[PDB]
Amino acid sequence: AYSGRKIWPQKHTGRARHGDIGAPIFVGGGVVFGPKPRDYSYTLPKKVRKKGLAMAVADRAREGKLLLVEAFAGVNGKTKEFLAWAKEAGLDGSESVLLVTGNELVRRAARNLPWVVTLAPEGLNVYDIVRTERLVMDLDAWEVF
Amino acid sequence: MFAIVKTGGKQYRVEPGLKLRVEKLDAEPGATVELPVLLLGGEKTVVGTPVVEGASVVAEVLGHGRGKKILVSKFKAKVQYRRKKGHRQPYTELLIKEIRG
Amino acid sequence: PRAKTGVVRRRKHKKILKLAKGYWGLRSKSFRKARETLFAAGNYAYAHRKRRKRDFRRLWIVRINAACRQHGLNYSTFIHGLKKAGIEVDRKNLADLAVREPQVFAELVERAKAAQG
Amino acid sequence: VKTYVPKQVEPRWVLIDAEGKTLGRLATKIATLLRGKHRPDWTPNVAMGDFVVVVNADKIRVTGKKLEQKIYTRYSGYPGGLKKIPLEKMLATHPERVLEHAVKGMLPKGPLGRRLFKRLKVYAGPDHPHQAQRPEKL
Amino acid sequence: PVPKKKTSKARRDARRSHHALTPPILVPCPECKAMKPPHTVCPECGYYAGRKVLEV
Amino acid sequence: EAKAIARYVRISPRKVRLVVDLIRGKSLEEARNILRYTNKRGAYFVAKVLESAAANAVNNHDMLEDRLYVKAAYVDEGPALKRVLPRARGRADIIKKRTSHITVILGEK
RNA sequence: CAGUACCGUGAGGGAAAGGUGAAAAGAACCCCGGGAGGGGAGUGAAAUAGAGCCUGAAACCGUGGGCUUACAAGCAGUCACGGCCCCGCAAGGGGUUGUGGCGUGCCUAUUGAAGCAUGAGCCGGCGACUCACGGUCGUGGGCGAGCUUAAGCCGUUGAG
RNA sequence: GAGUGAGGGCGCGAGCGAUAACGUCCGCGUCCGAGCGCGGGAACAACCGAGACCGCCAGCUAAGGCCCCCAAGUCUGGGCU
RNA sequence: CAGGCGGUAGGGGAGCGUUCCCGAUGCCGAUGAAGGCCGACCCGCGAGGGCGGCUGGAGGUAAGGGAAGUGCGAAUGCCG
Repeated sequence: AYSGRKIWPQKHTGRARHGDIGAPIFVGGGVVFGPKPRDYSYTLPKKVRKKGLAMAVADRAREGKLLLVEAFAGVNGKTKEFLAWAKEAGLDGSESVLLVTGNELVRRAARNLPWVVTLAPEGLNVYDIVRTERLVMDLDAWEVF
Repeated sequence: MFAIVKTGGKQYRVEPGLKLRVEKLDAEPGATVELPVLLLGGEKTVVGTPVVEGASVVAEVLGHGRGKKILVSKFKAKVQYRRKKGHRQPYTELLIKEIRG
Repeated sequence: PRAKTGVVRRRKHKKILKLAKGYWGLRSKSFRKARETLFAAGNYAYAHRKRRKRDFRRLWIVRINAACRQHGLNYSTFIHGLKKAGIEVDRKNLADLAVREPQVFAELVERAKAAQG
Repeated sequence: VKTYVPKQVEPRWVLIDAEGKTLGRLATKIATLLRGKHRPDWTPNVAMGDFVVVVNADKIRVTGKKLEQKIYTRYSGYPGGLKKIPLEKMLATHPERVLEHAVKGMLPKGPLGRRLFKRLKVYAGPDHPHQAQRPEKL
Repeated sequence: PVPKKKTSKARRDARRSHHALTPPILVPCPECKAMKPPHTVCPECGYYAGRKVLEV
Repeated sequence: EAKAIARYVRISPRKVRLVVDLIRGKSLEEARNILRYTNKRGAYFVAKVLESAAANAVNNHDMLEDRLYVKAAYVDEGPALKRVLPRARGRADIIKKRTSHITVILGEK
């Protein structure tokens, strides 16, 4: 931002061999490039997308997960409809659970999921499942062959 | 009447039932009874018989009573910017008790 | 990303205050001056934790000449007397028997030069 | 903690000197004994002392080769001139101050060397002006 | 002139112990109740030997 | 009990410093007399002060004239102001102005 | 309320300054009184909430308090013992010095320093090797004669 | 993956310089430097003796010490001064 | 148990505090968090960390690992 163009002499000056308004002191002037837009964007492929979710859930099965794959909860829309599928399925407040169903019906159904996930397409939210457990999938096909 | 001994380059003289410092050694806390070797004795009334040693056969006597205290120190030098700070020396302490010979 | 000082300087300059704040006036009112005087109250406090030993050492010894100057003889001399013959110690300090009842060490002084006949 | 400390020493008294005592040579001996050194009860912080007298303090065994051979070196010149006087004159002038010179020559230092000094009457009587204990020891 | 150094509140007050507060005297005057300083003129007792203030 | 004051001036506590270590000790009357006729600025100010404490001390706190000794005082600094003055090679001889903030107290004999 | 104060010949150069509370509800009244500034008292959870009003430290400023000083040689602190007023029933824990042994500081710079060879008015706060992409040699590692995909098309609150 | 060619002081050796210098230019050895943190040296990096963390109102001993200002015989002979 | 042990540069080992992440539709908190004056108890070898009182008046962040304008006596530095 084009600075005012230098200042006072040097040898003498107002006592201080220095005179470039680069502003090496003003709280908002000539500092250092810590940040910089590029927040370094690194990533990888399915080489691990698979292998990872495997050992985890597989171990989470050494604790018991569940898998249904495909079913009916009721009017695949209302909160407490699926509630009739919470106390009649078995699950309840503590272990925390996650589940994938690609039907937009379940989408505008699961709305706010206090205790669980609610998914649609193909993400990878092991994150919360790591600190949790219970699960269900959408066909052995969706997990990917 | 006094009495003296060394707990490893530390010479002390206790009346009947005193104590405060002397670093430390093992042997479980207050309830155990032990004793090492003496020099010649102590003064007052009528002592005065040291000679060659005497530290054989006989010996002194003292009880036990561990309280184990870590005692601070505070270390620091200072030369040309070399002021290596932050360093205490906990070390041991004993608050036991004594008796006779 | 936005990390800049704040209060941390005070922590690493406050000990400076307390651990000192009792010296002069200036060496106890400027973080640096105290800083430096801690270095002195340091090389000197450590130099006087180094001192006390090689100070009290002598204070006893000559007094031991004062036990023998009035009881007959002198220091160095009476020393050997014992050392060669039998037991060896009395610790240059324990001879504080000097103040607490005398005739005591009198008996033993004569014990020292005994090894000469 | 074998403290040892004398706790309230309380000084003594004495007398010394004769028309045949060796100036200086013996002075060293006063101080080492004036400090109360010979008193067991001792901690070089507790200023005690042996109240001293020194009668016959003139012509006192004039050492060896000192006559017209030893000079007095003190009193710094303020312009470019100082003070002097050697044996044959000073020795026989202000006799007290005369022997006290070889003494004042060395001495200790600090407020302690002072209080201690005070007790040191000198002249050539004998007989000291405040009779309080005279146990002379040669 | 022009020295290099700070200051010590030490000698500061040690040269002004002398400054001190020196009080201005107070003299007599019967009548009402005056106690007016050196040759003053006020209504407090007024005086009794002039022509300046009230004497009722 | 007997509460006076001294605040919002434009001059130095050192001018009054004397007007402190002189009044403390003697009673209400002793000082009132003295300082009143010990001119040199200070005097014509510490006056209205002995009166402000006087009005209320015997208004709300209930006390009396001759029983209210001069306990002691208090003397410290306060705010400033910016001003400048001409001088030298077009220089700038510059400063502020030191004001006063200090306390006074009496009590029950 | 700044591209405003201000400076500049011009060109232009260019500023500090956020904050009561939940609600001003913002002091009525009487006493000192020049208007000022004060005090009770009141609205008020709080006026050490009150108008250079949040909480408010540091350089600095003494009222009042305790330890201390006029025989005196001092990078000044230290430690030895000892003394005097504070808490701990106690054993001892303080403060601070009395004598005395101890006492050449520091940040640079450098065969070479304590340092009348530099700089440091003093405190607060702000202050300087990250990052991009690339290259190199190591590291936890997956797969492994195999081992990785650039920008895009769909999908993505968000993920892929 | 770093530092480094401003090193010198001392000693023997040695060219140099007027066996003139806390100098030069070296080989070497060593100490500092980097060991201004011991100790002697009166006080003082480079001389002799000494290589570093505790606590110590502990003991031997090397340099170097035994009248004072601070400590260990004003020892012992013998002579010389 | 032998061992080692000043150590400017330097190059190795750990750790220490300190601001934004997720754990935060988790948990302490007006029976005080942040700030701060005091401490002469508890641990760190230290880096620091705790804990308790008091002032103080709305937010903070476990274990954990994830980022790092930070680790500030000064530079006749910059500002007040």
